[PDB]
Amino acid sequence: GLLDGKRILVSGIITDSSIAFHIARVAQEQGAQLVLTGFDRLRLIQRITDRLPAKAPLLELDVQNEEHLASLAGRVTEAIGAGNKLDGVVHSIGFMPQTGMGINPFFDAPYADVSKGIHISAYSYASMAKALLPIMNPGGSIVGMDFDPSRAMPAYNWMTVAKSALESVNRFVAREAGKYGVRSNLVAAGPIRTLAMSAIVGGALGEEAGAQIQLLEEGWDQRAPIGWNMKDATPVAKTVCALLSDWLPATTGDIIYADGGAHTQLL
Amino acid sequence: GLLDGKRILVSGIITDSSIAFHIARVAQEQGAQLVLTGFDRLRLIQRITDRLPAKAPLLELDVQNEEHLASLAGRVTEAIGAGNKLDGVVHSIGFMPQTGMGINPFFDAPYADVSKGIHISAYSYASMAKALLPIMNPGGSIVGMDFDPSRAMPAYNWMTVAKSALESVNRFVAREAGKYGVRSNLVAAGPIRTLAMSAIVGGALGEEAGAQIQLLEEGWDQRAPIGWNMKDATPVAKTVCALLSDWLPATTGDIIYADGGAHTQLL
Amino acid sequence: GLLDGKRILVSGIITDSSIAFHIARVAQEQGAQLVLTGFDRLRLIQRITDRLPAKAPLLELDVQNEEHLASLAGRVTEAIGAGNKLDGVVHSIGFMPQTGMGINPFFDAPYADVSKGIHISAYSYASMAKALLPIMNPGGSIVGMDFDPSRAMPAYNWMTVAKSALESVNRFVAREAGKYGVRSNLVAAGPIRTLAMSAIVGGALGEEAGAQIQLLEEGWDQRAPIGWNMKDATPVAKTVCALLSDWLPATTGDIIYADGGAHTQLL
Amino acid sequence: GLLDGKRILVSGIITDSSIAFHIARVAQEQGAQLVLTGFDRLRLIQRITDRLPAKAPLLELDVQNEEHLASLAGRVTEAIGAGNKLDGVVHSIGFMPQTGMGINPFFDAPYADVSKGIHISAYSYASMAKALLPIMNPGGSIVGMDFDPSRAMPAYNWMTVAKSALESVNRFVAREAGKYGVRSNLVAAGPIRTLAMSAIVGGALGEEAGAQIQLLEEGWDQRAPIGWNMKDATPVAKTVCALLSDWLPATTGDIIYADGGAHTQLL
Ligand SMILES: NC(=O)c1ccc[n+]([C@@H]2O[C@H](COP(=O)([O-])OP(=O)(O)OC[C@H]3O[C@@H](n4cnc5c(N)ncnc54)[C@H](O)[C@@H]3O)[C@@H](O)[C@H]2O)c1
Ligand SMILES: NC(=O)c1ccc[n+]([C@@H]2O[C@H](COP(=O)([O-])OP(=O)(O)OC[C@H]3O[C@@H](n4cnc5c(N)ncnc54)[C@H](O)[C@@H]3O)[C@@H](O)[C@H]2O)c1
Ligand SMILES: NC(=O)c1ccc[n+]([C@@H]2O[C@H](COP(=O)([O-])OP(=O)(O)OC[C@H]3O[C@@H](n4cnc5c(N)ncnc54)[C@H](O)[C@@H]3O)[C@@H](O)[C@H]2O)c1
Ligand SMILES: NC(=O)c1ccc[n+]([C@@H]2O[C@H](COP(=O)([O-])OP(=O)(O)OC[C@H]3O[C@@H](n4cnc5c(N)ncnc54)[C@H](O)[C@@H]3O)[C@@H](O)[C@H]2O)c1
Ligand SMILES: O=C(O)c1ccccc1C(=O)c1ccc(Cl)c([N+](=O)[O-])c1
Ligand SMILES: O=C(O)c1ccccc1C(=O)c1ccc(Cl)c([N+](=O)[O-])c1
Ligand SMILES: O=C(O)c1ccccc1C(=O)c1ccc(Cl)c([N+](=O)[O-])c1
Ligand SMILES: O=C(O)c1ccccc1C(=O)c1ccc(Cl)c([N+](=O)[O-])c1
Repeated sequence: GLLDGKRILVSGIITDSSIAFHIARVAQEQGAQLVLTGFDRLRLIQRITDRLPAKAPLLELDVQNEEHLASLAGRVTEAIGAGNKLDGVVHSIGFMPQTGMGINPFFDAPYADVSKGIHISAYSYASMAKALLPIMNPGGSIVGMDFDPSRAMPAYNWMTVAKSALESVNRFVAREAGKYGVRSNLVAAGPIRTLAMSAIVGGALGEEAGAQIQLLEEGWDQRAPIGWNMKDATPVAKTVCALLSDWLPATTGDIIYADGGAHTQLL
Repeated sequence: GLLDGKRILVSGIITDSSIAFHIARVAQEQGAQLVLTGFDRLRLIQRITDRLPAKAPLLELDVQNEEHLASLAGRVTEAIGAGNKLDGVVHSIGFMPQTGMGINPFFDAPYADVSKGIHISAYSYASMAKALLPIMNPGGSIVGMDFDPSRAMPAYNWMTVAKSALESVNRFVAREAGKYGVRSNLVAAGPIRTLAMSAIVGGALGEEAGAQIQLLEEGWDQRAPIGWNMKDATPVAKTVCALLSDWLPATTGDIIYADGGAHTQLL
Repeated sequence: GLLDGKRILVSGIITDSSIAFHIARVAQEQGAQLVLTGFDRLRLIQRITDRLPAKAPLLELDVQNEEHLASLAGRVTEAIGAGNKLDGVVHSIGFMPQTGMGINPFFDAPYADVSKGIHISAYSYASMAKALLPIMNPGGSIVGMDFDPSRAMPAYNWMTVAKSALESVNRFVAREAGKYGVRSNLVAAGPIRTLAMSAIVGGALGEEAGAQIQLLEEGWDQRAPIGWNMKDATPVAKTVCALLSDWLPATTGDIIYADGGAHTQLL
Repeated sequence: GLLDGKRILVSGIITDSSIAFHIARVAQEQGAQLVLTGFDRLRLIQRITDRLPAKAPLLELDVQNEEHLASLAGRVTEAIGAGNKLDGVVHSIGFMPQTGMGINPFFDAPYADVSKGIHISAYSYASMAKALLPIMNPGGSIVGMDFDPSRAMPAYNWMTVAKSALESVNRFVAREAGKYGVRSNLVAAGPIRTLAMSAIVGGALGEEAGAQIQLLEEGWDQRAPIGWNMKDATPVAKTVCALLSDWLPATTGDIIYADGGAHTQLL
């Protein structure tokens, strides 16, 4: 197994189409022992993660809750056993209020909404690293999820801004994590048909926003030299496991693109 | 004059070493008629701007104040006369609480502090565009100030993250401004010895943070193929005026580097 | 005039749709005194440049001819008068044999053809700087023409590779030019309907290559927040003059995008 | 083994400090069956590769020799057996005449020398892909070696330009390779003390060029959040094997940085 013997925390499962669900499944297939964290609907999340190939302890973590973060390391150590540390951490968390995405005009998003989205989607990457680095082994790996924000696009709006912030946060987290012998990187994935994404294409955030996201998805597969299957998160999950493994040992502060090569092609 | 007949709003003057003070001076030398905006210390700012080559109306603008922003367009129109519109807008505004910069550990900045810094330094670029685009002429220009955040560095810490967000905001503001025939761009300047910068090098944010910023400044002049004079903001001011003029008419959503060429050289 | 009193060499005119023809016209409108260089068809080029607003001496320059390059500085000094130096140099030169572009498979371009294209399109930027820097004034400006090669695209093929090389060459030319007080930069233009470009869209390099270039042009105007008019080279010419002026005095080794903002937008 | 059962061609071994020697060693440790290619000194190369953990057939390949390239696929098939195809190809080849590197002035490199360096270092990546893609399996991987050329630097000079060209070539090779189900990527490594590199630091290309390269190496380890050991090529070799494996299945046309994170940090 690629991750045999490694102890890895995976955040961000909410449904069986969550990117983090497939990260967790592939990691377990590769021998990793997992600790899961979930937000708000913990009964639902437990029922979802019962379908993973192996049982895993589930801990509550709202990344806006300073008490959850202050206790997180101790709860993880209780789950994996005293004297054991984590080898990996997966941040697979995002949120932006509806005013910050969709046909809702970019200029009409109130800052309270934008600030909440940047808190959950970018600042919390630093929050989780702060909480967990003291219980991570040298040679460890922190990985977060990205959507390439280097160019503007329709509908993503303030979530794009939050991803630009996250990429910057990742480069500073790498500075801190390096003191522990730990790497920090992001995986920039192409579009994946999660439940939230399927709802947006169906028009949950306005019709023309849904139309624009559908055109974005089509252009992605067209641009990708090896194609892009938005219905299959496994290539993204394998890329996250590659970063969690010992096989990218000199990469940190960086972004790995699991997007079919689409960002390397103009058309 | 490069800006003869143009009506341009300039924010961000606080002392005579403010980058915006030199933007305003050069713009007036080139024939522009200015409206100035200032924050908090308006008595001080009026006394500072009395030294500009021409008189200019001074309006109060705290970019965190929704009432200031909601009234801004009407107060500008009163200042320049009904039936007149702006040709240019300069955003030269930044702030990050001390916990977000310096020797203060990156992980120890509370989100309330970071969110305030991102509000003032990044979100407000969209706020000012929202307020002022309805009173801007086609062919107009919005310019904001940037410090290249594409790589992490010592001490800049969460202000770097705010600049990463600002660059993303600029690309979305360009989308909105294009509907008005208006361009939006940032000038990424090299380090300039403002009062705040001089204080930081003197150790106001911790000794080793000051030591690191001094080493950053020295490397900048070394890297720049034409050199870099941190005591001279005029090259930055001229670059802002170039973007405010009609001579970069096909550039928008973009970043112009007024840094001596330092970002193009590794060493 | 933006360029009043400046002495500027402009290469690359071959027809009245040449980007360099419009660079020269705008520069003369702004008070510059020009020296022109032309390749192979000097009778044709003289007849074309007779239509510029002012007379200008025309010198022969094949950038693959070491004798033309070794004599160029002396011929320029003869044209502008002893004791006079150049303030500006415009490189607006490109060529790639047909095997290196179009439907002709990327793998089938022989290296002899590719090497000729890289010689004319990239190496010659260093050749011209070597020849002309000894007769350039401090504060001078060298500008070359670019087409953004950061992503692959259909048909451009090995010309894309040549532009990637040119961007690298520009950063090294900036190092050398800085010793003379001279800046070096590229303007990355959007697509312009030159005679060669019109022929390619008409299918001169294969039908599907023409189809792909037409789709590229359409997407460009769609992406550009201020639009893009491929029939109008004046915005590109003005951007070149901006770099030749004193108004971007701290930019070197760099690329200015005169593309409507298209490269800042995904769709 | 990470590469169990895979058949992989590895070019570029010349001494036991060659990056390709360590790529080959790690690949064999991970279960790959290798075919090696070598240039000019095949007796020497055979003696060097006798020290690899497993025997491997050695084929002659001068990438400037069209006859070597036209016969390469048939010689590989003979070596691995009819009906067998390659799963991986490693391009680890570079050369630039001395006039193109070191204290030798950038402007003094003759184009014949530069063209030879671009032939060997960049064009040959397309040449090898053209020769070998017809005998590669779907799911295969082509990997080449890069040194980040996005900024100019002392001494690397025209080799930097060749790497800029190589990055562009890689994006076009990805387009062709995708038709075969094959990925193409580069690994941008930090500095490694090969025999050639040790000689350059010792002054083989001029004293100040050696001084500048030594300062470059020191800054690299300083910048890298996890450090950088120029005496240890194993982290680079493991990264190449990661790309040769099935664990980065949605990455193509891309660059993976095995540099300690140095390129993500300003200082
Ligand atoms: N689906 C795509 O197209 C795509 C593409 C690239 C990147 N990503 C990224 O992957 C991450 C989310 O992935 P997803 O697509 O699997 O969607 P998802 O809805 O399945 O996952 C979002 C997760 O964020 C978690 N979350 C929200 N608020 C939280 C909080 N206060 N505390 C803790 N967790 C919280 C949700 O509970 C949920 O588990 C995000 O970073 C997203 O941007 C998604
Ligand atoms: N000095 C440098 O080295 C440097 C380099 C690159 C970019 N910049 C950028 O230039 C901008 C600030 O420039 P400066 O260096 O001239 O420093 P400065 O201290 O002279 O200007 C900062 C300005 O921000 C304004 N400001 C702060 N809070 C505000 C609010 N709530 N509402 C309105 N205005 C507010 C201040 O009043 C002040 O006028 C910033 O965007 C800064 O990041 C500076
Ligand atoms: N037209 C576009 O879409 C576009 C877009 C961006 C950049 N550019 C760039 O602008 C430059 C060429 O511009 P153009 O579009 O105006 O086409 P053009 O055909 O009008 O100009 C090409 C010029 O290259 C010159 N040239 C060719 N070989 C030469 C040699 N051996 N010595 C000296 N000169 C030689 C030609 O004589 C001709 O004057 C090129 O660098 C091109 O890549 C063009
Ligand atoms: N050593 C470093 O610091 C470093 C860093 C990043 C990337 N790289 C890259 O790794 C590759 C070379 O690696 P190295 O550092 O292991 O040096 P090396 O001297 O050990 O390898 C160079 C290889 O190029 C081969 N070669 C030269 N001409 C050839 C030809 N005509 N045909 C076939 N092969 C030819 C040599 O025979 C030799 O095997 C190059 O692409 C180099 O740029 C090196
Ligand atoms: O990114 C998120 O965290 C997110 C938050 C809420 C809803 C969906 C997403 C999401 O993953 C996403 C990915 C790509 C695109 Cl193109 C869009 N989009 O423009 O709608 C969304
Ligand atoms: O950027 C700002 O708005 C700002 C806010 C407060 C104090 C100074 C600055 C500032 O302009 C700045 C520029 C460059 C650098 Cl390197 C630093 N720094 O690291 O300290 C600061
Ligand atoms: O770039 C050149 O120098 C050039 C050489 C010969 C023919 C045309 C061009 C040219 O300018 C060009 C610009 C954009 C595009 Cl998209 C293409 N293209 O793909 O065909 C060509
Ligand atoms: O890159 C090559 O192929 C190469 C060719 C000949 C000699 C050494 C190298 C080489 O690998 C290299 C790597 C980094 C640096 Cl910084 C330098 N350098 O500036 O001398 C060389």
